[PDB]
Amino acid sequence: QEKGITIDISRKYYSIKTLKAIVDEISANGGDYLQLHFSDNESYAIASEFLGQNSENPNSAYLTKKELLSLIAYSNDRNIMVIPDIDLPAHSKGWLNIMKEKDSGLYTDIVTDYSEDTLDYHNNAVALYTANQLLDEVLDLFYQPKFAGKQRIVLGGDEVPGSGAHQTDFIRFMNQIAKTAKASNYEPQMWNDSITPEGIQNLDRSFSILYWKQSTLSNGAQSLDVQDFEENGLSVYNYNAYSLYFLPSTRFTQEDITEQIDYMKWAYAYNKFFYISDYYKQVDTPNVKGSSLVFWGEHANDLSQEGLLKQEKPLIQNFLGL
Repeated sequence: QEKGITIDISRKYYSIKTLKAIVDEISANGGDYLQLHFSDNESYAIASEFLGQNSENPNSAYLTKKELLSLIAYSNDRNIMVIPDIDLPAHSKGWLNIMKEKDSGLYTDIVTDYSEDTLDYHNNAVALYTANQLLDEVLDLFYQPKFAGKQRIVLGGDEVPGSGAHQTDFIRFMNQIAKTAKASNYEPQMWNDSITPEGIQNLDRSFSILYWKQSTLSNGAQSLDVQDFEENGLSVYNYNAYSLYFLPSTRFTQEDITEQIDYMKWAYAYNKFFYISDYYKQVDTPNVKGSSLVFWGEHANDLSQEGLLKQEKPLIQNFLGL
């Protein structure tokens, strides 16, 4: 049973010092991985040659290449694998908006008709070609020889518009970017929520699944659960959107953080998943491989770096102990 911490840096800048401090806590407590969620609607938060984010000076928009590589090395030195999390096709407004500036011709050819935040996953060649360039860069940057044959990448797949009604396009798109990952010897991962019973039969079985919340179909019916992923030979990680999602904010006191700990102490188990009918449903299938606490950044706008650590370090310690 692996344990990970997931940090959203797309929504919130963490300095290299803060991130190494977090890695220290992970290390001190026996964690296995740090998932770095760096591409979302608000920003693409690491250096990128493809996107023109080439500054080698620290800044407040993105980690430099040297900072990032340093973070990965620091983690690997403590036997902690770093998992890139780049979100496709949706949650893409950060990098798409860069493409709109950098090459507006190409932008028109890759963006969905009605969602500025979504790449055209509808059988669009130029869109896949563009995404693959960006993925190639990521898979290279995140290369970790100390974990060859164990590397994973999160490719997104959450909250994808049109996916219920165009599931065939969606699954074909995810399978295509999974090939890219697999060609570099990475295991591809995606969130659970946009895969429907119609789509699962066709999803590449190399995928493992980050299970945050059981979906409801358009029509009202309950969608895939962990047992359904089991039946399709798909491994699952518990990312329970109640017990394992936390949003740091200056609106919290330390006593509020203790109540969060107290809550997580009874709500969290590695195999208690967020089902429609039961928020902390214990599932005992053999395809559960671990769990992650996730720190989303939407509410962290003017938290100081110290304040980030004040909230996060206690929650990391507790989670990695339970």
